[PDB]
Amino acid sequence: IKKKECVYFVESSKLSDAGKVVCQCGYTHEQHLEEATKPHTFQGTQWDPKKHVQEMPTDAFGDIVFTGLSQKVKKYVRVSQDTPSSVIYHLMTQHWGLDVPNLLISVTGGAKNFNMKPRLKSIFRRGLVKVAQTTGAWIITGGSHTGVMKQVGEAVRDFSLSSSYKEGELITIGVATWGTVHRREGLIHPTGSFPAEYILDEDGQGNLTCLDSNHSHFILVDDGTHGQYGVEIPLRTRLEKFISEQTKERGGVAIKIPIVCVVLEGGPGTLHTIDNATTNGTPCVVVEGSGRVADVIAQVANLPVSDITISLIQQKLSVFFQEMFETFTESRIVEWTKKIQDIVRRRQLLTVFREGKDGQQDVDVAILQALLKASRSQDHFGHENWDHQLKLAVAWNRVDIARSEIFMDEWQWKPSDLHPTMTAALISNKPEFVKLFLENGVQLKEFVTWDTLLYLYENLDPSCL
Amino acid sequence: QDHFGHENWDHQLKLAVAWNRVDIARSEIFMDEWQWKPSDLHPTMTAALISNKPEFVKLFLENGVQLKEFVTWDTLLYLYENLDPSCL
Amino acid sequence: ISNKVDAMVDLLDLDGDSYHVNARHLLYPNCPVTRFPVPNEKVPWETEFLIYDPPFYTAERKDAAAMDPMGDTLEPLSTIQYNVVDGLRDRRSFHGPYTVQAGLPLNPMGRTGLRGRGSLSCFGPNHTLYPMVTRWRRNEDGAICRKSIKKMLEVLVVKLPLSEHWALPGGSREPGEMLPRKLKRILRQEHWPSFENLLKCGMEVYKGYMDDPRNTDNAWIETVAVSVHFQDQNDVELNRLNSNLHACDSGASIRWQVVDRRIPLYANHKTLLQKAAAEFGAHY
Amino acid sequence: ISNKVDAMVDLLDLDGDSY
Ligand SMILES: Nc1ncnc2c1nc(-c1ccccc1)n2[C@H]1C[C@H](O)[C@@H](COP(=O)(O)OP(=O)(O)OC[C@H]2O[C@@H](O)[C@@H](O)[C@@H]2O)O1
Repeated sequence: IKKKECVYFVESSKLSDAGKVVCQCGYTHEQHLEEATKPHTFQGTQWDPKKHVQEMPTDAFGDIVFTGLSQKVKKYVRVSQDTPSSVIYHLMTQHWGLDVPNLLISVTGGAKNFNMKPRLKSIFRRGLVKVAQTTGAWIITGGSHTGVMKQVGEAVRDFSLSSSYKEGELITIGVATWGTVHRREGLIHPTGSFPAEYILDEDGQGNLTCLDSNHSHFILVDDGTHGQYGVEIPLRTRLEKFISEQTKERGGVAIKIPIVCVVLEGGPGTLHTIDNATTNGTPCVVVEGSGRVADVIAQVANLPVSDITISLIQQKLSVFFQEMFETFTESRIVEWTKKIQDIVRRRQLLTVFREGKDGQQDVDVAILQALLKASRSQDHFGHENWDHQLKLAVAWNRVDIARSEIFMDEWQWKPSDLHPTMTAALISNKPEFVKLFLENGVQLKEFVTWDTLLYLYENLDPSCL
Repeated sequence: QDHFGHENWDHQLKLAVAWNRVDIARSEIFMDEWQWKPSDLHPTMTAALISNKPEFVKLFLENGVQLKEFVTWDTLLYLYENLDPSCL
Repeated sequence: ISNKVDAMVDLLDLDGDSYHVNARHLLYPNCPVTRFPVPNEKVPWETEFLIYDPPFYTAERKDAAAMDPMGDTLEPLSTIQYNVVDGLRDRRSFHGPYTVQAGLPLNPMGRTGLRGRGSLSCFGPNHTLYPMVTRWRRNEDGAICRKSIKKMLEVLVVKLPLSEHWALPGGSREPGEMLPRKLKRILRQEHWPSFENLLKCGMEVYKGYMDDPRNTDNAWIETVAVSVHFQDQNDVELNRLNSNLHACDSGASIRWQVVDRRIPLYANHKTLLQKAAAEFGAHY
Repeated sequence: ISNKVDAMVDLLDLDGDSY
């Protein structure tokens, strides 16, 4: 049952690889995840990871429930690094039952635990849930139970157990590392239809990490290694690039699935992700004050390109990792200056969620301002951008935005241009958009044609009598 | 106060049970990100049940105290020895 | 609506310290002997001015002007000498040569507001060390145990039956000061064997002044910090130095305790542990 | 009235490059 396309990187690690740097007992020697080539291979040479890491059918693919934390089943799967993005997308949709998302919400930041102001908590974890409740979106978190990826899990917990509504299920996809997950043992069973349980132990872990409790689905990537951290990055960007290219069809109008990044406190690796996201043309949002790299960007966001005041402004990394601001490194500071300049240079692709000036509007509204600004700034050959924005607004089911942003602007439009959107709204039963289009002037006596009726009657409610 | 690990949080919860101040017990010692397991609330859950404070019962159920696991045989036996003495 | 208007009626009414401190208390561990107030500015007499007068008090137990069981005295008695090594009492300072201006010594780190030594059995700076033994806080396997990203230590501390705190095994050199580097508390608490051999090659954390609550204006405790650290999980030495625990002082509890800024240790012990937890990148 | 008091509870929280 589809245990043959999803493979996992496994190979003996102590063929010949010592160092020794992490002596402990050995480099994951016999009676460990290393089990296949325990007899004598040819030489071993230098490990040099083209010493063939076997891709055999996966042994960790099932349904996981947390023993004494929650009681709802959760799906997971062990995935190799070289797995094509299309295979994972097919697995997530066709066999996990997930509907095609209307929006991707990438949540990045720092793994280290932290706290913010209670007002910021109460606004962020109340807006992030509502961004998804209305839209039917996906939340690609960081996986495990520490930091930004733990706070989003807390946000989902603050909803799915207080206002436990089946209508509008929260879909959070956890992408983490196999080899970093702590208790992956007792979770390996090559016939995986089992509802095994996870002992959520945060105390036992050393240089490892446990999975977060509140996550609808889990995706684990590995190279057959132990303790490595930078392995899930080049399968998250690759997956997101493909999901963004994938398209939705629905009733009458077809859209291109958008994507957004939501940052928080982050280290050197969050800044690089922010840079790589904006280069590909994906808008990102920064909150007004919680964290090392986020707050630097928030403060330098309206200034023109005149920088390297960063030597002073980087004090917000209060712990001063590598022991102070002048002694991070001259090379790393001069590298971060270029990155900050690059981020600030794309005005359209970047927005900052200034607390006092934008939270009263909402966080929801700014998190949809990012996508609309990106679509407006995209090159479109004339008029295509407005209709694409309307198509997105139909799927958002956000009539307030669809009005206040793409009908309060004075672009040229004829009432006939709304007919393909009018049909989609009628099929999807959104009377609020019907009212908006009638206010803007869609004359039904002219809109309702013979072919329009014929098409409408082929899209009745299948559950109707 | 010096407390050797985790004792301070449970002492604060014990004080909050007696305060009958659910707003403080929430906003101060549950809005802070300390490590806690739902099993750790069982001695406090029993005190709240005995003292008839449904507002703390709601708070602990929100935080995730699963009754199906909390209610043990010994817990029932202890609970039935602390009925309301004025009850029929 | 009635509950929200109440939420609105209330909404519209909105229109350097580095001198020794633990020694400048108000009281002293025993008897009234209340000290003389000395604000922060007036602690160094080197560049400050008088108009103070401390309440002279000495030796607290037997004979203020004799203290024969404790050995010395200066009661217009030249006799004593505050330099080099002398007889069994070092009387030196790890902060340079201090001042014998008034005939009696003076604690260089500031004027803490008294005249005679309380309990310290010598007007000269008493010498003591606190060897802390630390292990890497192993969990059920090697692993280590990081708090957030930094590693965690475990020190050995002892709680005396009547004492209300925990203390690193310390002491003060008993019959003689040139005699074993094998402090009295550990001797009473451990069957002395090769802890000396282990300590002699230990790393020196803090040579300096201890902010004891028993400094008056003289007879001030300075200390040296030796920190032997164990790396492996069992070792002949870890298993031996766990099996060599006799103690048996009717309640004296020696349990391995994790390091943090919330240990019931004395303040000076806590700051010494802070100093010792920075050489190895510990948590604290 | 209930929808307008909600509109008021939220209203009172407002306190070279050429290379
Ligand atoms: N899953 C993870 N991945 C990467 N390091 C992780 C991690 N769990 C932990 C972790 C382990 C024990 C306890 C608490 C936390 N650590 C550690 C090791 C690292 O040296 C350090 C720097 O902290 P950082 O804040 O400097 O981190 P980055 O800025 O590089 O990005 C963070 C990632 O989260 C994603 O959403 C992406 O955004 C980005 O890959 O924490």
